[PDB]
Amino acid sequence: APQALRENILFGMGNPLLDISAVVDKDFLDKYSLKPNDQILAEDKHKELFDELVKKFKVEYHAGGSTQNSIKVAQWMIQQPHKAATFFGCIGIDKFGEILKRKAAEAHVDAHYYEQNEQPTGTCAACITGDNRSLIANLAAANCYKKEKHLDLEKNWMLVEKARVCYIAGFFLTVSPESVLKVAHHASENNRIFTLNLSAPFISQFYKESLMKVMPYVDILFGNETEAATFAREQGFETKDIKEIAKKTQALPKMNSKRQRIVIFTQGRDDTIMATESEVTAFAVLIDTNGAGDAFVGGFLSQLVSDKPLTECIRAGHYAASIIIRRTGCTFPEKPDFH
Amino acid sequence: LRENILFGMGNPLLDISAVVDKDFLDKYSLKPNDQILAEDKHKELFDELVKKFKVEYHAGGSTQNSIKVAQWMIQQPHKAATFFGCIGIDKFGEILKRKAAEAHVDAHYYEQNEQPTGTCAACITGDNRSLIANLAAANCYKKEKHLDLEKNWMLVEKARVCYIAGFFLTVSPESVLKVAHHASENNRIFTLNLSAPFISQFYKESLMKVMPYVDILFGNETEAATFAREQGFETKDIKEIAKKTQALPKMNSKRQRIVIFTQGRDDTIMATESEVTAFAVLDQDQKIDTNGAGDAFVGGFLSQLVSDKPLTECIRAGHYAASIII
Ligand SMILES: C#Cc1cn([C@@H]2O[C@H](CO)[C@@H](O)[C@H]2O)c2ncnc(N)c12
Ligand SMILES: C#Cc1cn([C@@H]2O[C@H](CO)[C@@H](O)[C@H]2O)c2ncnc(N)c12
Ligand SMILES: C#Cc1cn([C@@H]2O[C@H](CO)[C@@H](O)[C@H]2O)c2ncnc(N)c12
Ligand SMILES: [Mg+2]
Ligand SMILES: [Mg+2]
Ligand SMILES: [Mg+2]
Ligand SMILES: [Mg+2]
Repeated sequence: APQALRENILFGMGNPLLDISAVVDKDFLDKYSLKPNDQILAEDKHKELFDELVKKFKVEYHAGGSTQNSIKVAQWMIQQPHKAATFFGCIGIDKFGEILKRKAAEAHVDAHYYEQNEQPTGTCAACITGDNRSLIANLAAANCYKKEKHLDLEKNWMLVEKARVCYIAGFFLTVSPESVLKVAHHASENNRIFTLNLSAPFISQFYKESLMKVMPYVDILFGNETEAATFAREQGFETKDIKEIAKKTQALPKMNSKRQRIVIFTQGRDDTIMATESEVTAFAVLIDTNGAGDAFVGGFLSQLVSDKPLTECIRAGHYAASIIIRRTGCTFPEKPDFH
Repeated sequence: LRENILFGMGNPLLDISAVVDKDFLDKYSLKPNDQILAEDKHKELFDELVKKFKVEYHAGGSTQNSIKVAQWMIQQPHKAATFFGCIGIDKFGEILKRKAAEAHVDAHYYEQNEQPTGTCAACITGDNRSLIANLAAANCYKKEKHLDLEKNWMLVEKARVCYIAGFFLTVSPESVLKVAHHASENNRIFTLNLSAPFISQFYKESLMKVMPYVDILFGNETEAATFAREQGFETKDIKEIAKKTQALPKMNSKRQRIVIFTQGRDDTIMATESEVTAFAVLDQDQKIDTNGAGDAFVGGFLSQLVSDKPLTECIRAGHYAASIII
C-alpha cells in the first residue's frame, strides 16, 4: 500500500543558530584570515569578529542552523498537517533564543528545545563578498545539547519514535555524536530511514571519528561537491570524479541491509549526482548556495516521508532550492507549486 | 592476557596432503601453485587422492592454524585464544576437536550432520602446492545458529583482538561484519587476511564491505598484486600497494590501519600511517610450505599484539613462529 503523511513523521535535530549576515570587504576577510566561501567553527582568535561585524556593518538577523533550515523547508513543502516535522536542539535563555522559538512556530514545526543559562544562543556569522559567503559558526548554547538532558526524557523520545524519516546534519556530530547514534541505532533496529549531511569539509577532516561511526547507519547521505572531495581525499578514495566518489561512498559497509544506501551530492550550478545500489546518475538543476543546499534537502525529505520515487525526491529538492534561493532567510509567503 | 583475549573464526578443515604427479594436475586442470574452492569438476579428486597417493592428515584451516600458533606463543593462560567454526559429527570432526584442545584453544564449534567436516587437498609437485578446499561443513556456519547465541557472543565480547581470514567471507560475511562492526564500536582491534587471490577476484563486494573495519590487514605478495589489480591501483610495486591499501576508508578513526604483506624469503612489508618499511627475514632454511608459514606468521604477530607490544616485536614474533613451523 501507499504511505501518506501525519504529525511528527519527520524528525530532525541539530544546532539552532541565529545567522548574522553582512556584506563585508576583502580586507575584513584578511583581517581574520578567512576565505571567501568557507564554513568554519569559531576559534578563539575569531571572538573579535562577532563584535566587529555588528559594530562596523549593516547586519541582518535570520533564523538558521543547517538541519533547522531543512526541517522548516520540509514542513513547508509537506504543508499539511502542521507539525509534520520535529526539531530538537539547544539554545540559551535570551533574546536570540526567543526569536528562534518564534520562527520555528511560525514555520509550523514541532520544535522542542533544550534551554539553559550558561551559554548564549549560538550564532553564525555570514560575511558576504560578491556571491561568496564566509560562514563562521559560534555554536555556544548549541554545543550544550546532551541526550540525557533532553533526547532521553520520554516526552521527547516519544516524538522520535513517531518518526518515519530522521535527518541530522553532520554539523551536529561536533556536539553530540551520542545523540546522533541513539537516533541512528533506533532507525536501524526499527527499519526507519536515517539520513545525514556531510555539512562541511571540516566534518570530514576533523570529526571523522563521529562521521564514520554513524555512516554504517546512514540510509541517505547528502552533501555538496567540496564536501565529497574532502571526504574522498580524507578516506583515501584515489579519485576526484564526483560520480566515482558517490559510488564508493554508496558501497560503504551498512548495518540495516533491508535498505540500500543512497548518496546525493548537489554541485551548485553543476548537476546533482545520485548513487544507488545499481547506478550513478546526474540530474541538471533549474545567491545563498549554503541555504539552497539546506532547502534542497528539505525538498527531498518532503517527498521521502511519503516514499515517493527517488527521482521525484530529487526534483522536489531542486524545486525548493530555486524558491528559497530568491527569498533570504526562512520565511515562505507563497505555497509550494510542485507537481 | 586473560582467557578469550584473542578471538578467531573461520573454516575448520582437515588437510589431506600428498605428493601427486603431473597427470593428476592435468586430470583436474589444476594450477601447480594455487588455492581454489572445490567445484563439481573436483568431486572425484578427494577420493582419488586418498586411494592412489601416500597422503598425510593434519588439522588445518587458515584462521584455525593462526589461532593455535597464537595460543602457543602466548603460552599463558590456557584458552587465551577463541575459535569458532562449523564441522561435521564424524571422524575428521573429532580429530579437529582433539587438536584444538591439545593446543589449549577455546574452540566452540557448531556441529551438525547434513555435511561432513571440511577437507583441503594439498597436491604437491616439487616445491609447488596446489590447494583445493572442499569446505562442506565449514560452509554451513550461520550467525543465527551459533555466533548470535548469547553464550558464544559473550566470548566474542571478551576479545580485545579479533582475527578472521578473508577465506571466511565465502561462507558467512554476515558473521564477519558483525564481529567487525562490534570491534569498531568498542575500539577493539579487528584483523583480516587477504587469504588468496580468489577472495579479491570473486568476493570483493564482501571484501570491500569489511576492509573499512580492518585495523590490520595481512597477506602475501600475490594476494597484494591481485588486490591492487582488482582495485584498479595501477601500480604493481608492493610498497606502493601497501600504502594505498593502508589509506583506504576507515570506520574507526582511533586506530590507523596497518598493512603487512609477507613475501616468502623476501622482506615483510609494513605500511603504517606515516611510512612503509621493509623487515628482512634473517633466519633462512633451505628447501617450504609458504601457505602454512604465512598462517604461522600471523599467529606470531597476534601473540604479541594482544599484549600491545610494539609493531616491530609483533613482526619479529611472526618471523619467529614462521621459522619454527617450517
Ligand atoms: C559553520 C557552520 C555552520 C553553518 N551552519 C548553517 O549553515 C546554514 C546555511 O546553510 C546557515 O543558516 C548556518 O546556520 C551551521 N549549522 C549548524 N552547525 C554549524 N556548525 C553550522
Ligand atoms: C583453499 C583454501 C583454503 C586453504 N586453507 C588452509 O590454509 C592452510 C595453509 O596455510 C591449510 O591448512 C588450509 O587448510 C583454508 N582455510 C580456510 N578456508 C579456505 N578456503 C582454505
Ligand atoms: C620460503 C619461505 C620462507 C618463509 N619464511 C617465513 O615464513 C613467512 C611466511 O611466508 C615469511 O614471511 C618468513 O617469515 C621463511 N623464513 C625463513 N626462511 C624461509 N625460506 C622462509
Ligand atoms: Mg545542524
Ligand atoms: Mg551545505
Ligand atoms: Mg579460515
Ligand atoms: Mg596465507
